[PDB]
Amino acid sequence: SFESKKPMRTWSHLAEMRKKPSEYDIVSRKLHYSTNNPDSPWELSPDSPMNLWYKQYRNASPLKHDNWDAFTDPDQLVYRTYNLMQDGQESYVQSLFDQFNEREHDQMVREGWEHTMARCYSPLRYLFHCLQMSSAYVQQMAPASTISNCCILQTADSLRWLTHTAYRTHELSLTYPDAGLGEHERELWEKEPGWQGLRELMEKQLTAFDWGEAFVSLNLVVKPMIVESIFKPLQQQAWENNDTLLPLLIDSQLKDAERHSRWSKALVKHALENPDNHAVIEGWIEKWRPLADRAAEAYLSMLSS
Amino acid sequence: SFESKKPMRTWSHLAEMRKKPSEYDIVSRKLHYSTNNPDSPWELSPDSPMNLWYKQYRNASPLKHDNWDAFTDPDQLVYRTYNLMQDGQESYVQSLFDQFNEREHDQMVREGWEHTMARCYSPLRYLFHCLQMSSAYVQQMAPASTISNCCILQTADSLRWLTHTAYRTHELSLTYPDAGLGEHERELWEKEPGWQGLRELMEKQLTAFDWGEAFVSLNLVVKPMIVESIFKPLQQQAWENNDTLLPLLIDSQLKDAERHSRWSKALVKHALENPDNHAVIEGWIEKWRPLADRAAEAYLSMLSS
Amino acid sequence: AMHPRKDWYELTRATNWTPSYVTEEQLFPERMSGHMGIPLEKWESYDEPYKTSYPEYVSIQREKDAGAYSVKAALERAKIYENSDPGWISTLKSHYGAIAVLEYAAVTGEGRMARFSKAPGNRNMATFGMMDELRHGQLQLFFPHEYCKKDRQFDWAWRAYHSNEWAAIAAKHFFDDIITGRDAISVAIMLTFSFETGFTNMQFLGLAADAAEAGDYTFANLISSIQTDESRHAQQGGPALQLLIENGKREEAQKKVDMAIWRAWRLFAVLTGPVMDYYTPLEDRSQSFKEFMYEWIIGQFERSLIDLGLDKPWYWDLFLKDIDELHHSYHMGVWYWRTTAWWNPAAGVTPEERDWLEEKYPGWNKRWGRCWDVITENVLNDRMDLVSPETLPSVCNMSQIPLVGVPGDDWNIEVFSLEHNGRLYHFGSEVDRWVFQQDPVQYQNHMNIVDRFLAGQIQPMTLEGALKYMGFQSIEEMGKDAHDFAWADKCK
Amino acid sequence: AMHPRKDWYELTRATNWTPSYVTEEQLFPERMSGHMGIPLEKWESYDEPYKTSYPEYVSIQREKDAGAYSVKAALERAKIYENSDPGWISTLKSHYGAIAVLEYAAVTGEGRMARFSKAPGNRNMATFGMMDELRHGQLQLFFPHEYCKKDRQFDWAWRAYHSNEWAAIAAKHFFDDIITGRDAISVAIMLTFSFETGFTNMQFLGLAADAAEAGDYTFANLISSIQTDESRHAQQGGPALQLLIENGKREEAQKKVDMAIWRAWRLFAVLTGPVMDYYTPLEDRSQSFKEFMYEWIIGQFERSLIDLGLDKPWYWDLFLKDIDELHHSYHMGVWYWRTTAWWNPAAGVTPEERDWLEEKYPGWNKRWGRCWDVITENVLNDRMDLVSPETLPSVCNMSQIPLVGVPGDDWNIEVFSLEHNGRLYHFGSEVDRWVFQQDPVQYQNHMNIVDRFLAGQIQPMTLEGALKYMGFQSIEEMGKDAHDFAWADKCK
Amino acid sequence: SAFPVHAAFEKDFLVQLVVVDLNDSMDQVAEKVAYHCVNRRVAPREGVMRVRKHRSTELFPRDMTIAESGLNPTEVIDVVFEE
Amino acid sequence: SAFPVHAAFEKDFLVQLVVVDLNDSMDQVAEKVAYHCVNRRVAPREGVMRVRKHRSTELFPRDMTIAESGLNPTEVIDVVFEE
Amino acid sequence: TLADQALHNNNVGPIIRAGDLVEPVIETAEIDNPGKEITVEDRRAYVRIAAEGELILTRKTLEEQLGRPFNMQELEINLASFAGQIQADEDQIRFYFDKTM
Amino acid sequence: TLADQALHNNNVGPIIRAGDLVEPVIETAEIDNPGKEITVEDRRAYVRIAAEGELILTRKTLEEQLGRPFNMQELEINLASFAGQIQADEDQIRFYFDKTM
Ligand SMILES: [Fe+3]
Ligand SMILES: [Fe+3]
Ligand SMILES: [Fe+3]
Ligand SMILES: [Fe+3]
Repeated sequence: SFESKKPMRTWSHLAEMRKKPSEYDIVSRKLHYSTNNPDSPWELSPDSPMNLWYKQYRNASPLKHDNWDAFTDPDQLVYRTYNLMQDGQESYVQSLFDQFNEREHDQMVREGWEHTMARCYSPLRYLFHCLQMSSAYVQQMAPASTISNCCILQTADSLRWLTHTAYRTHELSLTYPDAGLGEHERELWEKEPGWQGLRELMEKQLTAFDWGEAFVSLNLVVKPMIVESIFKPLQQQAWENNDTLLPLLIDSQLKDAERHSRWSKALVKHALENPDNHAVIEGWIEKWRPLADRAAEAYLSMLSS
Repeated sequence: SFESKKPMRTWSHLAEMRKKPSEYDIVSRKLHYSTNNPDSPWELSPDSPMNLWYKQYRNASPLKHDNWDAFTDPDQLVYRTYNLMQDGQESYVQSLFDQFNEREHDQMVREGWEHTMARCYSPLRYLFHCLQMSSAYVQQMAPASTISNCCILQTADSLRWLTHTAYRTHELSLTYPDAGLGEHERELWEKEPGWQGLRELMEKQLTAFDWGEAFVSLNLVVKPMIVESIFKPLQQQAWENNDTLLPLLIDSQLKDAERHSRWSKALVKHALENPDNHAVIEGWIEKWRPLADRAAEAYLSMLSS
Repeated sequence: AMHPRKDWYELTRATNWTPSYVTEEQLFPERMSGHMGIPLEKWESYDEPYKTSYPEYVSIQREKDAGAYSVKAALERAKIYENSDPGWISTLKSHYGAIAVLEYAAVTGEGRMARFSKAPGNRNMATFGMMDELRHGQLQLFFPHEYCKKDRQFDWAWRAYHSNEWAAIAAKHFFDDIITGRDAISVAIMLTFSFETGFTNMQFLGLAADAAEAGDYTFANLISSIQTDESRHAQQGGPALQLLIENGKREEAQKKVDMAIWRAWRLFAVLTGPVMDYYTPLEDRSQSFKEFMYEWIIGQFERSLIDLGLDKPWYWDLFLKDIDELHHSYHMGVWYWRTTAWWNPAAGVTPEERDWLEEKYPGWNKRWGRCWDVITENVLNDRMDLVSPETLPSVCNMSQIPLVGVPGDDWNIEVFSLEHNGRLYHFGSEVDRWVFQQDPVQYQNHMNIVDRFLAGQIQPMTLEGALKYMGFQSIEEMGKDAHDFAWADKCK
Repeated sequence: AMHPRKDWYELTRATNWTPSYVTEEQLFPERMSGHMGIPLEKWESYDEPYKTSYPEYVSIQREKDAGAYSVKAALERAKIYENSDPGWISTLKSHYGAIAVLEYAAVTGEGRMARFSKAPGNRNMATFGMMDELRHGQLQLFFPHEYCKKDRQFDWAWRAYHSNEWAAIAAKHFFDDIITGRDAISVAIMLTFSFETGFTNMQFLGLAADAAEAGDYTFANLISSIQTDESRHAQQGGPALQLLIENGKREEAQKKVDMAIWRAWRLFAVLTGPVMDYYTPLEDRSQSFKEFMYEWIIGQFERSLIDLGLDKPWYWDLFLKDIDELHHSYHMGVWYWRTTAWWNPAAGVTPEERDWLEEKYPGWNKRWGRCWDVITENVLNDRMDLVSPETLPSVCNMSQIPLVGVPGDDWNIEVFSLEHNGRLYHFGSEVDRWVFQQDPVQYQNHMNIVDRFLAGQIQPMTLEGALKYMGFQSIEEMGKDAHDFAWADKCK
Repeated sequence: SAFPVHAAFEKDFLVQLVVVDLNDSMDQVAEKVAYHCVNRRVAPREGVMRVRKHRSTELFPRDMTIAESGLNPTEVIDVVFEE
Repeated sequence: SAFPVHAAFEKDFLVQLVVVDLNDSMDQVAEKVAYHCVNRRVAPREGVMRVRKHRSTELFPRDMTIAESGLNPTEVIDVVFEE
Repeated sequence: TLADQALHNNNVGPIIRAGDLVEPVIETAEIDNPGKEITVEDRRAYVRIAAEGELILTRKTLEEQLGRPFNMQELEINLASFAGQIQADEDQIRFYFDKTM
Repeated sequence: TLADQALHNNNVGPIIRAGDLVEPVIETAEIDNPGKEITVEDRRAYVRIAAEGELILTRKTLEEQLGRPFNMQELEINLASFAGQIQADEDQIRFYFDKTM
């Protein structure tokens, strides 16, 4: 029998909130319907290939929680506010490019710095694209839309960094046409020893298909390692070589990185509400840390030589 | 007798354009009705005080042209596009303030630079406010709306610079509380010898009530002098004293200044279509140049000591 | 990190100094500044209550315009021009013509303060005020522009202020008096306080409500957005007034407010009165003109005037009575002389409208109804010669508006005359004559349109000659009945 | 100075490398990537024709949303909900329910490409594609939200995809098949090319035209803005298709397009067909559903398909005939079983509407008109029991939509059946059965709603049991006639 | 002899410019004002039309001319009905 | 003996689920299908209702039962009129 | 005398133009002014919101009721007019009268 | 056969949604494509603009017809769909077919 019920002030799933649903709540929460039916994530044959993939790599993950949808981005970003924020930051970066170019900044760098950039900076486009691809993977596998949304924005941020790197590689090559800038990055990513630790780490991370292990390895191991052992040391080196643009550029990128850290730590906190998860997360961290450390070491020694 | 006539595609005064009227044309052209009746600029008693003022200081100006309304801002700025442009530039400046503050930039300046800032930078708020007041005067007296519009935007730019200066004076005083920052600028503007040339120049310029002489003295003499003898030397001094923020800030301000130069040169060109004007403009320049030069000299020697 | 505005705001207005190379009076001449002898140091206590700063201003004003233009663009195909009642279209025509280029003139009022005000805070807020009015003038030229191709009367959005059309002369006499024709402090008091905190709400918000009821959101959205700027820059008058009162200039301040309110009232009742009670379709009339007056002028503005320490104007009772009567006669005058207007006045006197009029103004039918009965009969009987004038109305030497009274059963009309320097002037009220007497040099040699007609300046000295003088350029431009008299079909 | 995009664009997509620490096939597994054995180096020639870059994207998308939200805000008081024809309101309810959470699912289609596409340019454009679909899902949850307080049926904007309501199962079966349930290259071809360059124009632009005629500019403005993103990210399919053809995979590519177009057609004719030819008030019907089909699908999409080097699908003649017939029967099925829908279907069969139907589909009255005659009679005679079903329609094992035909004078209906692994399946067309045969493991063990009903999964096994299974939560949520049958008053 | 006056007619809503003649009688004045009023905005009625200085109480004798009235050009007059 | 079939009725627009009985005759089948069709979407008419496998040409004998027909559950049948 | 009674009020508060700020401001007025009756007059193009003598709107409450990040200065986008004198800072806006009529 | 004739076209060009770009784009299509007949179908919510085989829109012409500064990338704000393949750069956008039906 069907009762009469009044209109609700918000979605049925939010109607029990005490607080007035925010823009973020209204547009972000509980959107993955593919988690509703354990036997059939997607509305197809229960054993269709993508159904088997999700049952194995999402549903069966050792990282477990009875309410992933309750996760909340501490920054509560939606598409609209992300673009407002990033238009501000990217507009500022583009203005730095413009003004520093007017002042012929690149001609004033210390002798040979173009060679260090060509070796240690421009091939970063491969690394950042790996982070982009990987962020996209976590997005599609994550068991809650509020989690996936952080991953979408993270994927876009990775492309942002990739684009910064592409623009600056080309620009630098205009002042320094004989350093391989824009020409040899692929060879360096494939063959140069300083890049081999990073490339091995990403190739393997990109084949960690469990959503939980993908998340932990990408965001808790790889990305913090890139902050401490790549971004920061590059700023230090730039200072010593009279590159005053790169430190400012990296500071903008570091804002994105710190935001990724914020949602990541927020998810961990939500995940630790289940005691079993502590061991699951530590084990993945322990498993991936060696490769990360080796990646950082190879990179730093290539940088300091 | 009244004929029938068809609707026009634009304002009656623009209907004879060959080119399709732009946004700029539609919203900027031929808006001062106070130039229509030579005997009565304003719809009052012909000899009302403000009518006498305009007849004397606008209509009777020695700077003459039979079609001032034909003047065109080379940048064709309207309110809407000015705000789009300046939100970009000011947003970038505000982001520089924010990031440089994070890096504690001000602690890293060369020993004693705070004293040079306190003496030669912070009192600039008086000078920029003088430019603001003066720009406002030319706005209200100019014989064409397209001229007045350039003056309105110029007035707002002057306030922009004033505000930059106020913000940075306060900020600097937080790191350097014992330099008089935010406390003694008025005394310095009134009593310090290095400011006396500037203050005498502005007090006199602000009492040049003829619209033509106001324009020439402000935009052709004073403002270019501020660019060459104040803005640029400050950047040079900042570089030698490890102030990397000020040069970037001044570069943004210099964009505004160069824009003021652009419309100013455009008006001169329009004015020179009347041969008589060459002598009128030169004579005003010659009349005001001495005071400008003396202002610059006093300032530069205060700066280099 | 950034520092909060409260921590650095003071330095933005720390801009007063002691002149040495010219005198204070030379830098701030009384005729342009209006400081009334109050020394510089005393003005440094002026504290603008609605602050902004440059970075916030450009950021926020960018957002205001983004929305104004977006809504206009999205609604281009709404058929407002084709589907609206003709009286609504006339409301748009009259609004844009009376307002667009006037907004641009208001830039000079704000510029007068930005240069000649002795208050540092005033000079900065007036700089933002200059910008706001630039915005308003540009919006209200841009918005009607697309309609030029549809109707030459929309050309008046640009042309009105360049003409000698009578209503345009009435607007210019008033606004050149309070905006562009007086010293900085008079502007602050007469324009920002007296006009911009009371009367403009009538036209930009009262009218917005009607526009929303009429389903014209491009227009409602525009004018309400414009009024958000006004709410900020109009707050320059209050502090100036308080400062004047604290420095012993209460009397002078009170005189300025008294004069500005009355002049605003007379003019704004010739435009907004007819719009609200006649042009706007009956079902779109949110409130009557009088009701809006009591909300915005008596209820809001008056109370604010009292809170700042001033008194009700001496003419208060005269004003209240006027609100019951003036605009009904102004409407009749504008409609009967419709051919001299650049919009098409709606008569607004169908029976259903007359029932509303009677409710809103008990007695209306035994007064103005008497004239409309005669007019209606002439129309019904196709005697159109009697529905058009063959002479000129007599015109106030202050307001520049026809001299009117109450017609019908309790007929009452009064002209207040004055000899001055061997000339005879006539005024439509005691207050209007008083205004003239407060500052004769402002007004004494001005000639109203009818003085010009009698002095031989309008050739030929005929109704057609006056129309060409008023700047009309084709037969289509001249006002006619909004509905081509179709309204008579409901008076059978 | 800045350097032009053309000068640095290549480096943004110079992101392919040769894997060493895992194999290429491990990095790009065929089940997720769908590269069909084509090596990495061959994919480096993929050239996306509608490019953008990060700085431009955030700048421009900020402007798109500023306008979408501004228009919504300015029109809040337009009375759309109260003043619109109920059939228009149902159009909104059905649109938002069928689309909002599906847009969010499309993010995963784009993510599949962003990670698993071997083309560097594809992976970047899909990153912007991910963002676009996030935008679309968020807009189309935010926009209907305010109506929750007015009508529980708007709760379905969020709830539809979380339910087992039959139409929602039909949408999910189709979209999980082309968006979320296949490898990156199948997505590129089946979603970005096949679905997003043809069919979505029907719902987001064809419908926008109707919405504009209906005076709902908040909605028209929204969906047309959304489609500007689609026009960019949908351009990922073309290059992928050309690359497949150049590497000898024409046959496989053609099979993917053939399958996607048909599946899209069946589903989109159950939603958009009834909206365009029945729910939308007669005077707001810009063009008929068939006319829009010929504009957008035959005229635009087909021609584009041919330009890229593919052939008309083998079923082309079957498709053309279907356009004349399918949706009229889908509409009848949705209306007669209206209680199972989360919107209120309008019958749309008043005489004036039937004249339009006859013009647009000669013969209509001698076919579907026959059923509507019987229905209309029952209503006129207050026999409502005969206007509601007491059993279930038989349902296609592919499309998940009732099995239908042409009723009336030249009755023709056909079911296409299939035994497979000891099970009997039924399909509504030859093509639908063919689709199943192209990839049985995708479909073989799926049970349609009626299979579930017969297998005891729906308890109680009654029409009320099925309604609760379908996720309805109150009496108000279930569909009824949009006008409460008021339309019968015009059939006298 | 062209003589401009401003005239308010009984029961009308405004004052208008009416150009009369220096040698017109008050009866002829009343007539010229009435032309622009009666049957336009004012209903016709029985009675005698009289002329008086604006809001004055003393009426002008019906046969008196403009020249004999002492009225100056551009002064205001009322046209009212004998009571 | 509950026996589900999918049935298309002559001149209707769809196929529906009708649950008949294993021991129903073709005449009783026709009746149960007709319940969900005639007077709902299909106009009543004179004549004899016959049952046949979907789009088959051979009709089922009127007295034959479901069990004797060889029909399996969930198969499709048409209900048409003798011609 | 309708005018005296119209004049003898102490109503203060924002006039909010039609748009997304109307309901959040009404709600905010109610929350941030406990023990004050909030009156609302709806004119479609704008809403007149008032209390007696004083009306506060805090940024924090307004952000909460609006449902998105909000800076006090932004209210100007939608504040079409107001009754009372105004006192505004980064944390709130206060509408108030000095006198009591 | 209405469908064959519908299929056998070579129409290319932008579909511009309702807004400030409609008329400027129509005008621009006419100017930048001399000797091509430009066809316009008005559906109120959008306008379908086409020519045979190829249709160019240059940034320079569009800026001129729009009356305000304009960057080619911005067309995306109003380009709701398009017929033909697309080739876009900082200077113009070209709609075109490879084949001739
Ligand atoms: Fe204004
Ligand atoms: Fe203003
Ligand atoms: Fe989408
Ligand atoms: Fe899409």
